Amino acid sequence: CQDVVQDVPNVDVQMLELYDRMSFKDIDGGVWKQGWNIKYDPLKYNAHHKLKVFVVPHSHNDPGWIQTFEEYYQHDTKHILSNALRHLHDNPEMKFIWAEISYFARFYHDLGENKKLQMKSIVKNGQLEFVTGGWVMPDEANSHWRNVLLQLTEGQTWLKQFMNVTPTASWAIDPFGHSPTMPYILQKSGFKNMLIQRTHYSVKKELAQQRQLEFLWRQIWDNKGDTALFTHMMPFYSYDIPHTCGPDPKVCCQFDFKRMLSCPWKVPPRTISDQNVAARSDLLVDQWKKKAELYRTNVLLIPLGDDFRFKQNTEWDVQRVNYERLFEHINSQAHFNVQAQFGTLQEYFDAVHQAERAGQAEFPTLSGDFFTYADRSDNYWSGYYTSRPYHKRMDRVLMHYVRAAEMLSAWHSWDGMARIEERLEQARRELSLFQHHDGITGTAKTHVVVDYEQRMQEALKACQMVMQQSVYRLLTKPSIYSPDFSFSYFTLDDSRWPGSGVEDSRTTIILGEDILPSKHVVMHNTLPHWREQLVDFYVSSPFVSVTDLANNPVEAQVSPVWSWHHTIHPQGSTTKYRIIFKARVPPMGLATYVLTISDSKPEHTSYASNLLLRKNPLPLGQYPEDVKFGDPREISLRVGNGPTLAFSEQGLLKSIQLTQDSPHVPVHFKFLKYGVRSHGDRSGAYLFLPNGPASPVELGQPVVLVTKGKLESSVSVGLPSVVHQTIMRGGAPEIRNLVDIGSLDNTEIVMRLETHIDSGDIFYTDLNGLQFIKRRRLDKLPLQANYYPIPSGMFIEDANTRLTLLTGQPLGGSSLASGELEIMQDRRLASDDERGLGQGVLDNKPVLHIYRLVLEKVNNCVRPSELHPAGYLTSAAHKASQSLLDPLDKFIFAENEWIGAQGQFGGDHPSAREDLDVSVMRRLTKSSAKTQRVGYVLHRTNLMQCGTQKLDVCHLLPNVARCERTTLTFLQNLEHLDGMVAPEVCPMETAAYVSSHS
Ligand SMILES: OC[C@@H]1[C@@H](O)[C@H](O)[C@@H](O)c2nc(CCCc3ccccc3)cn21
Ligand SMILES: [Zn+2]
Ligand SMILES: [Zn+2]
Repeated sequence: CQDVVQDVPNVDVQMLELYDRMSFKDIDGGVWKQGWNIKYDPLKYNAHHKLKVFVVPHSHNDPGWIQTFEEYYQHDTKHILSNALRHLHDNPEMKFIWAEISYFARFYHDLGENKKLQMKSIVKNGQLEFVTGGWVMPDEANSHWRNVLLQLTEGQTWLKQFMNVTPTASWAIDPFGHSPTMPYILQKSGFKNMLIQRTHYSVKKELAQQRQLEFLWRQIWDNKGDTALFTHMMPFYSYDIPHTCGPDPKVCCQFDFKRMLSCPWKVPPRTISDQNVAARSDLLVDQWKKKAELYRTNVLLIPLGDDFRFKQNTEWDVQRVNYERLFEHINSQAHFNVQAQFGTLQEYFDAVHQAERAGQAEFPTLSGDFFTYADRSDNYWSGYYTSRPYHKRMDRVLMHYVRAAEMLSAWHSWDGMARIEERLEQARRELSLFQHHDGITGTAKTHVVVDYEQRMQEALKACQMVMQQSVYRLLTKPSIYSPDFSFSYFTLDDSRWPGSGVEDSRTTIILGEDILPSKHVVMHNTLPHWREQLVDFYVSSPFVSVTDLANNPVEAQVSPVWSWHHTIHPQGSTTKYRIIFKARVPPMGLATYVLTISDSKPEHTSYASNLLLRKNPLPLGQYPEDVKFGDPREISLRVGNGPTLAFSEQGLLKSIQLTQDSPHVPVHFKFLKYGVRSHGDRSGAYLFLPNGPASPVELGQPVVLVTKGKLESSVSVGLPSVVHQTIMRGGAPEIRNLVDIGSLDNTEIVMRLETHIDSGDIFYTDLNGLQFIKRRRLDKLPLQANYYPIPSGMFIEDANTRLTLLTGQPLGGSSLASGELEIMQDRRLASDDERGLGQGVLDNKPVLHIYRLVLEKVNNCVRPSELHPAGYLTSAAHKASQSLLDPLDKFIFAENEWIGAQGQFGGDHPSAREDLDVSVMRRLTKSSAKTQRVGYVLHRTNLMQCGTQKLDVCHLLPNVARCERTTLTFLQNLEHLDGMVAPEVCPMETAAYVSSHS
């Protein structure tokens, strides 16, 4: 294993380092507005050194944006694919690339066998080439690496299964900035090459000047370079035809033959004839040779396409016939020294690697990311890190439910009548669809966001049905287990989605001596280690005690059920209560507990006090402790031996103390607002264009609720637009915000932490929940350029102290000053930001955001070199993130009686090292397969050293006949394991295994 802390990689281009050196001057470069007038020596080219030009036809198909997936399919995409099948069949030299497998699968399944075989023939002869082959072309900012892998696996499994092809070249022309998470997954998925487009205009110029637009993209911690993937960055403003032939879009637009739609430079395309072909070819080859000066080989990529292009058969004809006339002329005239032809992406990369093998070029190394993206001036695309934050949170919930459902159902082979495979396939595809760069980003029209939401709701329900069937099977004696595959044996209880304040939907367990004295509940732990977590349930009485199925008492706490109403005041339930207790659940396992009613106060159940700080002072039915009242004031709570927390008069954190003999370190939560410019460019779904720094929110004298208990305590307050809550369970606290931005038009609400940590200009954000990247705040860039994706975490630190904020949802954030962290909560925007959506963001809905807040001492931790581009979490911050993203699942038994009930599953499962995760467990075979196969993805993170059994997934199921190390998609074997034992994986490595069983 490489060390990833002490060694700093030696790369030609390190993007944080380059960012420090770059001026970011926004100079008019001429016809290439954001570059310079390209010059080439024409005697560069001769019969022995010709330019080789691949013209690569394509059609950018958004799986939802202005229209829904199905709308686009019926209106556009089905015609594009019908015409591709017809035109490529009929024209053997014509080529086409396709990226979105969601659309291709939707099309292919609707064809007759003859059309299906026609399609196979134009894929096998290489006319139609799949690029990437994901379900979508995913967002790279907000997306979790697990969901990027899921949608890649879903697309590539479809291609392998139905087309017998696995792409090794990736095409990502539209995501709004690019993440090194992509090459990481792609290079561990058998890829050899990738292509990106949307990078800062200043970055394109800088790399172009050094011919560093092709580079070996390695991870920021990779010393050796084994993660390196060859990457082609396109040089110009767009993927459209005016911005892909060469530097002058007025010229390139004349070779978009569909525009004879028109050219905004006001020179239309001309039909190619014997009369003008010499002149037209001279214009075009001049553009090609200028573009070729920016790259190191004599092999040139010329994409030919745009949004939903190649829809009409007359577009196919007008593009094909005019380019054939150009190629015929150019190829036959020696003076050009060009060979031009329709090609695919793989053909381009194959030719580039031939030129490299033959010493014609060596490529530079690069580490870093391409956030935050700007397409022009100060138009930074940090808005979509936050846009439609309800659906951004829903992504993380469904992420976990798909993992839980695949893992719980993987333990057994299921009869086809259970429809397990059908529900999981639906769940994977709706979650995969939402990874789209107009899904999770929140950049689609109102009705399309509604479609994504309804699809993810159906996916959640499918997961619940699979999970409850699986739990019933795993915990019922096989001698009794006699399933009805349509029955609800359990209902799921989730206290964090949607959240009781968003939707009052949690079921109450109704107990009573006559009606039903006791209720079985079951916790699932998807993580491969022993876990204790407080869990809660709604119960109809406060007189409830908890036992395991062995009748061992379990210490519990009962709290009232509070909700908040309209200024903003709490109300207690007189009819339902929260029972809280510590579930202990095996690795990848289940634990059964029992809730029982009694006459009076149980022996092992404590009751919380309830202080309502307010100026002019509530029943709680049977709740044994009366609500106490007071005037606003400073309060201080400790739970267990964990941190002591001081809160302001207004119910917001002001200080944390770690241990009894620790200093009270200050940490001030504060809600500010950003506004929208009245003059010049407007913030919208994409762009963050603040009219200056944020100004404090008008807090007033808000009602403050303090709940104090042995196991769990809480401070809630009803601030305008936010119900803010700090929850203490005896480690790092949990923050919940119920955010209702209401009708505050042209507002972005931000949550800031003000510390005295001596961070300076340094801060750390994660990429795709996989790695933490060093950020430097740059005063030479505007505020919106210092905003980065916060997909799972952010942190600041000096020599002694670190504060880490973990998120249950991707949001935008920064450290705009020494010892600050800030993260945006919601944004309501009356204006369009001129990126084609043609609406503002006025469809806000109440969302419950969740966080863990981890103040630590790091002076005794091995931190990486001051030069290292990476950061690493501590064990505590990492476990806190795991608590947010993969909590214990809760199941309530539906019926009165459970004959066969067992207490535990997975008691014998290995409790793997804290830094290892079974990211994926998925059974790969149906019941009708002679040999059962199960795929595992294992991820080992890297935790900071500050001062467990071996997990072999090959042997997790019995009767292992074979084990393979595979690509992350499970689609190819990389290493036969003779000992059928999985070698363990290095820090910051992700590996996949497929185990066979006889
Ligand atoms: O800008 C980003 C979005 C992105 O969200 C989509 O996923 C991507 O496919 C896309 N295509 C366009 C075309 C430009 C709009 C237009 C077209 C003619 C006239 C006026 C405006 C915009 N976008
Ligand atoms: Zn797009
Ligand atoms: Zn083998």
